Amino acid sequence: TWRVYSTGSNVFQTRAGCLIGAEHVNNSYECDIPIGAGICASYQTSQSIIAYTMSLGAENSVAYSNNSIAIPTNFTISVTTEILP
Amino acid sequence: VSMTKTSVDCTMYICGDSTECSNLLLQYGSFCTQLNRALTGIAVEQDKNTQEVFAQVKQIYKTPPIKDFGGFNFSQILPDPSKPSKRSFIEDLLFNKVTKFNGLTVLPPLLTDEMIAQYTSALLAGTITSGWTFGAGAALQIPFAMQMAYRFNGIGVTQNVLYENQKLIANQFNSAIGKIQDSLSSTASALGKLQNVVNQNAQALNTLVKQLSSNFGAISSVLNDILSRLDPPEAEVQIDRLITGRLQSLQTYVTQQLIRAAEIRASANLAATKMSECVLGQSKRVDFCGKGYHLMSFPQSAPHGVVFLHVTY
Amino acid sequence: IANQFNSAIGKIQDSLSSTASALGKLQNVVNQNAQALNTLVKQLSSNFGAISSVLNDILSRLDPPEAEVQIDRLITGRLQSLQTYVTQQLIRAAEIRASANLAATKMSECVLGQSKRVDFCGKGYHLMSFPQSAPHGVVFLHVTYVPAQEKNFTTAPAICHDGKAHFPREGVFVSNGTHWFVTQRNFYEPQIITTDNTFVSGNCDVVIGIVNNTVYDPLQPELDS
Repeated sequence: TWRVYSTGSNVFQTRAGCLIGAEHVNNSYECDIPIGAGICASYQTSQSIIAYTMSLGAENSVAYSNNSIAIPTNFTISVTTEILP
Repeated sequence: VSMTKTSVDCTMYICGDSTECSNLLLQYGSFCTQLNRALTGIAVEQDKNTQEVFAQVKQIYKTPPIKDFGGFNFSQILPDPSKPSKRSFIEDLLFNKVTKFNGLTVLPPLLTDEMIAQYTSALLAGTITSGWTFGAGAALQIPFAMQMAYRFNGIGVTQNVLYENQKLIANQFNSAIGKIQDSLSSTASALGKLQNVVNQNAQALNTLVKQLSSNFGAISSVLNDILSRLDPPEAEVQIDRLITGRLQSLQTYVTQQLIRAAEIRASANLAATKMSECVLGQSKRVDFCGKGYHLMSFPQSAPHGVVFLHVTY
Repeated sequence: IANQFNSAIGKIQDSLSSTASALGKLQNVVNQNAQALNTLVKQLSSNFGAISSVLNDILSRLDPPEAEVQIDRLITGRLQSLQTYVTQQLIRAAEIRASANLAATKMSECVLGQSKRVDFCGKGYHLMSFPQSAPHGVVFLHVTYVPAQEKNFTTAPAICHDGKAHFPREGVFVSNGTHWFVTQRNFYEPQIITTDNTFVSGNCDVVIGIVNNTVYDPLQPELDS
């Protein structure tokens, strides 16, 4: 019976359906709330829910030649944690 | 690796938009709640299986513009930027070999086909350029003619065999990839493991629809037929035979889906283990990354699965 | 190394005391068993097509010709609630069986020894792992070796000095622009090229990319003295 969110000017058409009450941007961030088909949702700043395309990480190209090598000079020691029932 | 997702309405499958049927469904307890809770945990778990296998690294690498790999031709596994679908040539052949309104629906997956192929192109650029160092720390550049000198030493072969026979191993490597393009395109029975997932899940959906024509000892199989011919003193007896008949059909579909969801979960953990022991490094286990002495592996994309490519000695 | 190891366990003590989101796998085990037992005791209030939901309500009001009809709708409705609870607990026991065998495999490989498998006992080159206790679970602390700082160099696959090709025994060749050295692949230690670090095999007219350099002989100052 609720039709308070059908005012308009926020409608964006996705592949899983349509998302109303949220704005669409053109940037790409790491999302936490999944929607479907790559579209995500978050809370970014006077703050509103935005929707964007899920990114896959920062770009990092590497050099490659016939006479190029990379040897490390220093190291760190790190301790992680794993929990299994 | 994964399985397609589904969602079954509890009230729409039993009661055909009728209020007289839904008044008797509330006396059976929380049977409509447990069916939606079990199908929710399956659809979440199918999205987790594609993250432990493909999303192993969080740094998207890229192919260098100069293709100087020392006589090795990787022109069949690298993606094509001119095509609208960013896939390789072997990934295009693997896609063409695999093939309602009663409350049932199919939810789309989160990770689409273009984001899976970018994971494969990032892991292919790390194995060729960096090698076995992009999985333990940062990426270190090693030439491809010097990468196999360490891979030969891991199986007990000195580096004099590789360097003095560079024109023979590079000719056998390019001739081996070209044999896969003739073996897959001719015989279509090699992808029978992926077609057994979409066929056994389609038989369970057609069984729920064809079971709506049963009577279960009632007069007819239409809910509008019994409410139009009999009186509500007597109409509730025939609805009781149709609710209990359709409730055992929904408990059968969820229980058979929960057993099949454990074997795909058991197969996704095996694919996540081979994506780090055979691809991200050189393994010494016999009959794990192929028959013989394993050297390197290359991953490929597939619908509802993964396809490996081992290189042995 | 001992200063980085003692400062690494201190970063686990503040992460485990600030938030409780790290134990999310153990929280879903207790919450699923508490939700299955709560739903089973809530189905005793249903009717399942009978006249009442209390067995004393039907027995103290109706006649034994009729009392066998309404009780039959209650035994049938309550037996299906137990068959669903037992079957769901039998599938959940298969998930905890796969996690118990994985915890026993990492106890014998990562804890009691050292594994050479990539991304099994931690991210990186595994060195040590200490087990800890947990309610209905186990917690591992993987000590790993990760390189941090890098530096580019110019390499070569082999060298030849007087017609005979020289291959490196353990490591690769590097060059800072003037001289050539032999270093390892995980740490940078420049050493001079000698006969104890090389391996002679054939001539240098076959290997592609070979450069010209000199190999030091350790028998030069001792035989002249």
